[PDB]
Amino acid sequence: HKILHRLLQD
Amino acid sequence: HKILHRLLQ
Amino acid sequence: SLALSLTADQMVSALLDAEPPILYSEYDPTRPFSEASMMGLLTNLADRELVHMINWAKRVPGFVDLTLHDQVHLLECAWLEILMIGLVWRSMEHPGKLLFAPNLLLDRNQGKCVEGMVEIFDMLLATSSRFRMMNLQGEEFVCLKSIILLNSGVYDHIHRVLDKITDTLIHLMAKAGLTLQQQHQRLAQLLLILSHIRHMSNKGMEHLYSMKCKNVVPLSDLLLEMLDAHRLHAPTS
Amino acid sequence: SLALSLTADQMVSALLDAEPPILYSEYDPTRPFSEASMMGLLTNLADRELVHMINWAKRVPGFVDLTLHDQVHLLECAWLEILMIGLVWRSMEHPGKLLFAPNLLLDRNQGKCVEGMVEIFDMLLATSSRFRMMNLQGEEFVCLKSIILLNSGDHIHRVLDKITDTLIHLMAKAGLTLQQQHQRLAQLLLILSHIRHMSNKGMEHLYSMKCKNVVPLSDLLLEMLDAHRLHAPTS
Ligand SMILES: O=S(=O)(OC1C=CCC=C1)[C@@H]1C[C@@H]2O[C@H]1C(c1ccc(O)cc1)=C2c1ccc(O)cc1
Ligand SMILES: O=S(=O)(OC1C=CCC=C1)[C@@H]1C[C@@H]2O[C@H]1C(c1ccc(O)cc1)=C2c1ccc(O)cc1
Repeated sequence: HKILHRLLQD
Repeated sequence: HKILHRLLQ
Repeated sequence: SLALSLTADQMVSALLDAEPPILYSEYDPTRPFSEASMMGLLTNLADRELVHMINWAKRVPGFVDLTLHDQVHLLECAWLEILMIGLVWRSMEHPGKLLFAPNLLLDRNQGKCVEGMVEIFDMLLATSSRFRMMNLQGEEFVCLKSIILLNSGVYDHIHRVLDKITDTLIHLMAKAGLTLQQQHQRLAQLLLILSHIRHMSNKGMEHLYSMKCKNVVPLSDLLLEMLDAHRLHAPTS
Repeated sequence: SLALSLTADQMVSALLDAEPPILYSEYDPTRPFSEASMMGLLTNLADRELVHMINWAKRVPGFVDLTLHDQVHLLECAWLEILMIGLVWRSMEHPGKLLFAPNLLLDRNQGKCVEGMVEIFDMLLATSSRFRMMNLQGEEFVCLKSIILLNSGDHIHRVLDKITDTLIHLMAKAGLTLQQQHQRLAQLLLILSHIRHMSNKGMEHLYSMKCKNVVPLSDLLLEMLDAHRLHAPTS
């Protein structure tokens, strides 16, 4: 699970 | 002396 | 999509308001530059810029209407291009130098610190000079940067937004008194520079994900994953 | 320069007249594809196309006005780009396929014969599909190809402006409104960024050590490759 994917939800 | 250079003449 | 219904002025205003802040590097004037220290400076700066780029991207009209996977794909594809075009923008009023940060202003000789870097510095300087001669306006800049985000990784909603930005760009040129011919010509000139930015990014990326450059300084996990997104398709040693 | 005095129609006529021929490859239908045989076909084809491209360039208005150095530089930079846009253009009415030659029509599965090649095949296919959705015209194509040559590396900038004028002339002639002209001009030029990208990634494989060892390359092709590899990271 990518971090860019995570940050795009914050 | 490059080939491309020769072909351009 | 509420993006498609924006006017040109609303589009410009949205892009100007979405502009990320200018960050400072952690430049330490007490020690001489080495290849490692120089790469560390630029890596640290680029990493902190990425977080702000992500938030900026969410505020680009139409972008948030895409699936998370498309958002990821576009940013993975465009990140170095976006960083580069930002660099050449803020470097415009500094001929022969590259303003990475207000406390990090470098010339091409300082680019010789890192192996294979001065060649890209030379292309970035030339691009900055090219913008300066075209008298590139800030409104035109934010249009170009958004085009890079939306265009670079696409190959119908996106194409509609891209047309909207094209309209906005023309609107700006008309408002600036350019004739109809001068408009098409300037639009063409700007968009052709984007091909050079793509070229610079690919050349730089090739060095960045090289084995040497991936082991000179510690990279953050985010930056590491942005690199790999391109590195995975590169020739396998 | 006589190129700066040409009309739009004259520009189109000259570009259309300068178009290189479509060449054949020596593909054997009974022989299955290996990494070496596939590379051998494409290399042989590309090498023969190069000679035609060089003479095509001399017939691009404004090009022969440049110095020998700039001519060499532009061609060294653009050669894979020009080969690629040619490929995607002739593959336009073959969805999902790449017409390298009339006797060589390949799909993405055949591109997996070569390590790292299916990814570029995908990009080329998407580009060809993009041109098909745009209903790209032949007159527009020869303009885009000439733009690629001149933009790859003040006189050049004047010729580029002329070709831009030429593109707009073509679109207005097709009955497009002003807004539709600007938008389409943009759509076409942004595709050039993708063509640049495909060339960069493609060239990276091509001048790799696995790629230069698999098949014999001609001296011309070998020199076209090294002109790019010079800027590549030294291990
Ligand atoms: O393309 S580069 O020139 O990258 C390199 C790096 C090493 C060797 C050759 C090229 C790049 C442009 C500029 O300088 C480099 C670099 C950089 C980017 C990411 C990194 O992880 C490290 C450095 C730059 C940069 C940094 C921040 C910006 O906002 C804009 C550009
Ligand atoms: O970008 S490539 O996909 O190149 C490669 C090659 C090996 C591994 C990965 C990519 C390129 C596109 C097309 O297929 C390759 C390739 C090619 C060109 C020159 C060579 O010496 C070898 C091959 C192609 C090509 C060949 C002829 C054309 O007219 C158009 C495209």
